[PDB]
Amino acid sequence: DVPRDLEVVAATPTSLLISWDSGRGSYQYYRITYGETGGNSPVQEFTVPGPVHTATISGLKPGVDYTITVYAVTDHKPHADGPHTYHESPISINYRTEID
Amino acid sequence: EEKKVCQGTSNKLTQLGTFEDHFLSLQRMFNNCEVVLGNLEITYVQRNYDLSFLKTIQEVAGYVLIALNTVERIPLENLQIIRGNMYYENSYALAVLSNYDANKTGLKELPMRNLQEILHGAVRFSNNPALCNVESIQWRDIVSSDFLSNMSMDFQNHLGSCQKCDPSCPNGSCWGAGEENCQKLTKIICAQQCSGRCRGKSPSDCCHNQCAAGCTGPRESDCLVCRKFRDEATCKDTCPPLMLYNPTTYQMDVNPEGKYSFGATCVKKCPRNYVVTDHGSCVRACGADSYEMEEDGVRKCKKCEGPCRKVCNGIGIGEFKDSLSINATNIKHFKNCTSISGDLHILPVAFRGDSFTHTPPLDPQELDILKTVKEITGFLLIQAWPENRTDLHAFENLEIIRGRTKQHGQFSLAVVSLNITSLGLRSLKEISDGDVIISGNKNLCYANTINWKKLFGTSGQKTKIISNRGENSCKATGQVCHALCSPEGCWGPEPRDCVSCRNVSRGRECVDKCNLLEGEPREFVENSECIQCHPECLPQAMNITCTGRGPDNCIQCAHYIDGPHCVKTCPAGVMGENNTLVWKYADAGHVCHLCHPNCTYGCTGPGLEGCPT
Ligand SMILES: *[C@@H]1O[C@H](CO[C@@H]2O[C@@H](C)[C@@H](O)[C@@H](O)[C@@H]2O)[C@@H](O[C@@H]2O[C@H](CO)[C@@H](O[C@@H]3O[C@H](CO[C@H]4O[C@H](CO)[C@@H](O)[C@H](O)[C@@H]4O)[C@@H](O)[C@H](O[C@H]4O[C@H](CO)[C@@H](O)[C@H](O)[C@@H]4O)[C@@H]3O)[C@H](O)[C@H]2NC(C)=O)[C@H](O)[C@H]1NC(C)=O
Ligand SMILES: *[C@@H]1O[C@H](CO[C@@H]2O[C@@H](C)[C@@H](O)[C@@H](O)[C@@H]2O)[C@@H](O[C@@H]2O[C@H](CO)[C@@H](O[C@@H]3O[C@H](CO[C@H]4O[C@H](CO)[C@@H](O)[C@H](O)[C@@H]4O)[C@@H](O)[C@H](O[C@H]4O[C@H](CO)[C@@H](O)[C@H](O)[C@@H]4O)[C@@H]3O)[C@H](O)[C@H]2NC(C)=O)[C@H](O)[C@H]1NC(C)=O
Ligand SMILES: *[C@@H]1O[C@H](CO)[C@@H](O[C@@H]2O[C@H](CO)[C@@H](O[C@@H]3O[C@H](CO)[C@@H](O)[C@H](O)[C@@H]3O)[C@H](O)[C@H]2NC(C)=O)[C@H](O)[C@H]1NC(C)=O
Ligand SMILES: *[C@@H]1O[C@H](CO)[C@@H](O[C@@H]2O[C@H](CO)[C@@H](O)[C@H](O)[C@H]2NC(C)=O)[C@H](O)[C@H]1NC(C)=O
Ligand SMILES: *[C@@H]1O[C@H](CO)[C@@H](O)[C@H](O)[C@H]1NC(C)=O
Ligand SMILES: *[C@@H]1O[C@H](CO)[C@@H](O)[C@H](O)[C@H]1NC(C)=O
Repeated sequence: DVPRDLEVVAATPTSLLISWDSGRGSYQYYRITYGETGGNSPVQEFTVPGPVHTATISGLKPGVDYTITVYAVTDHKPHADGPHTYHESPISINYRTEID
Repeated sequence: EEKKVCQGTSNKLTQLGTFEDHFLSLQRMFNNCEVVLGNLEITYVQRNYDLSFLKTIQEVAGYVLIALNTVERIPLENLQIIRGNMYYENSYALAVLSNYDANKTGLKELPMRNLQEILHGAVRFSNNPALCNVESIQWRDIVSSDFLSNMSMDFQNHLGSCQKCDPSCPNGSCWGAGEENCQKLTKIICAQQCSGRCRGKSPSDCCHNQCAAGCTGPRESDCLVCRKFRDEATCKDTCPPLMLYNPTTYQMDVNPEGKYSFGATCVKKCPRNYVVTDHGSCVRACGADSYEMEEDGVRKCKKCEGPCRKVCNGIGIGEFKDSLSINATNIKHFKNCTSISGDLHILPVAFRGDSFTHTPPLDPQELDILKTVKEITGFLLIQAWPENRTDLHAFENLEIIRGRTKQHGQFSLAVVSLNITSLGLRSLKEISDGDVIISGNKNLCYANTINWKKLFGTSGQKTKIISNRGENSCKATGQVCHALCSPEGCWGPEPRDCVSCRNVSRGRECVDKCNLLEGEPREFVENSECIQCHPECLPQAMNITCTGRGPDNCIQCAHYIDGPHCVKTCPAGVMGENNTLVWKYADAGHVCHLCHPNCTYGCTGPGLEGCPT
């Protein structure tokens, strides 16, 4: 049910502290993807637990334009043999890393 | 030793109920399990939940996924091997991800002090801020070299409240605090001489090829874990064959000591509720390209004839409720469907598209999806067809129309106002109920030749075939039935388009003769059908090549003779009676003869002579 306010809250030439609001919604987890807006090489990804709304993206290249996407993910069933509920609600921002 | 088994799970990152339900079902599945046939997935386990039941696990056939857990400890203390018969995210046999909370606490200890082997796949470690000791681990001893390139290892904390490894650990590699948690090495520390594993650096200290993880001695009965199969107290490359070669009859007989493979175990009988496969394995359920059949009281997997039977809904019933036609959106759902439960409508609105329902035009290439349809329960109504297609091509495999439901409550087959030249319905064998309307097909030429009373199930079923191409102009422009067709009519001009042939047939085609004496692939005749001879039958001049199917029905062999069979090569390495291999050699007359009994690996000629030595 739509996450919002994806934002870089703190940064160094090679790291970003990203933050978002889950809102009136509950997700099992978040899929974070990042890559140079360019970008030739594919996006890097990691998963953040549903209850956490903050993330550290490390090992970035300074002076590069990055696209950061957060997919809030619904992935449940009421039982092992139950109907699967699977949905992804994405939010994204563009951020340029600072010179060293 | 025989171990306690369990299925494992395939929920990946899916949550089942609340955190409690999810735990309860995790516990129900893995409680007292020693060998996991599937995957070990430990997800969403909250702080303070007890995972002590995991200590019993010692083998995982598929992959191990440990994600989104909040527990400080996952006591997989006795897990020896992950076979990686299945991967997580296309490459990982082990994936430990995001096991933390808002405070940056979570999984601290994963004391896998007995994990010595990962047969297939790589290892991914991502975003576990609380994890200790695992960064010291030398995965080169654990993982197969082919996968070291595919590893994904990310480790980080603060100091993360971690205890250092014991001084006794090699290169400081450990799984946790204490000397019992040191990494035991059995690959990287081996002598150059060693084939696989070892219980020390010395040449004496070397494991049998059939061992996995490690060993206690150098025999295939002294392995910690079996690299492939465990037959009672020994590791074997395969199970005793189900069939054996009888040198006397040259026939494959049922092996009295034959064993089915259940996981990485050799069994005389499959366990209750398990199905026998085409390769000797015990399986919970048959594959996608196969159906199950309780032949001789034993449930078995048989590769299904063509595409596997998929009964799915018609226009207006299931997903297709409120849909006026097979269209750009819905056509996807008809994928490998063989039977239609209800009606099929192909109307102009499909090809033109519809604004009101947000349906774009149908791409005529998409109609090829319907080639799997062999049965229509209801009726078939075609009011539109791509003008450039001369045939009802998509319906070439349609065998039966049932007419349970009918168009305007009358027709089971309605083919109206199309550019078609022929009804390409070569498989149409029965119209169980309903009437047949074929009108306004300006170029349609063959409908009138068919004996519809043959196809019709009941009398009372009638045809309304009018306003098509002039029956005289059809004749006039040669648009008639092939001379090989029986008077029973045709679906088009081709000899494959006949209802029945006047003589013989090869496949779907009516032919003037079978390749008995002259043809490219030589043939025999069965029920007025040209059946090929086995490729091992040597073609004959002025005489028949074969008397039936198989290499036991050749007049003369093309390559080698093994008693009654024609073979491309002599039997070599096939298992015979009393656990002794059958090896044959070929003589000057191309005849297969048994090798000297001392030729345990095979021979080139008779006696010890054609045997090195
Ligand atoms: C996790 O697994 C533990 C191991 O259990 C085995 O594995 C699971 C997956 C099942 O297949 C189970 O059947 C296996 O035994 C499990 O512990 C076990 O719990 C069961 C009951 O759930 C115990 O059996 C039953 O209790 C008694 C047994 O008597 C003695 O048990 C132990 C000694 O071993 C001591 O506590 C005492 O000396 C007891 O005197 C039987 O009376 C009972 O029989 C039947 O009772 C009535 C009869 O009408 C009916 O309800 C059923 O027909 C019962 O079958 C059971 O046999 C079993 O002893 C115990 N295992 C061991 C080795 O102790 C544990 O409970 C699991 N965890 C959870 C949360 O369930
Ligand atoms: C199964 O059935 C096939 C079809 O059966 C024929 O057609 C039906 C309607 C009946 O009339 C039936 O009695 C027929 O046999 C059958 O194929 C047929 O086999 C014969 C004999 O091999 C073929 O005849 C020979 O070929 C030509 C024929 O000239 C034309 O015939 C028709 C005309 O519409 C067309 O096929 C072509 O335009 C041909 O050009 C002759 O040149 C030939 O010469 C003989 O001449 C004299 C005899 O007077 C002698 O010197 C020799 O006997 C010569 O052989 C033959 O008459 C016939 O063409 C062929 N039809 C087709 C369409 O294939 C097939 O043999 C049967 N198979 C089995 C397994 O039984
Ligand atoms: C083309 O095929 C699609 C099916 O993939 C048809 O779409 C379906 O159309 C019906 C209406 O024609 C939709 O049903 C409506 O649903 C609401 C509730 O969601 C209900 O209150 C209405 O009374 C009505 O039943 C249906 O949702 C819709 N969507 C899908 C994806 O199935 C489409 O109509 C077809 N068009 C033609 C011209 O054949
Ligand atoms: C539909 O088609 C076939 C059965 O006719 C199945 O999938 C095929 O086989 C394997 C999967 O085991 C893959 O190569 C492809 O998915 C399919 N190949 C081809 C050539 O079609 C399966 O039952 C169905 N697959 C899909 C995607 O609908
Ligand atoms: C329609 O009719 C005939 C059928 O023989 C043929 O010209 C072609 O298949 C079609 N032509 C066009 C222009 O669609
Ligand atoms: C028939 O359909 C279209 C007509 O536009 C086109 O692709 C081609 O002319 C034909 N052949 C095939 C294979 O579709």
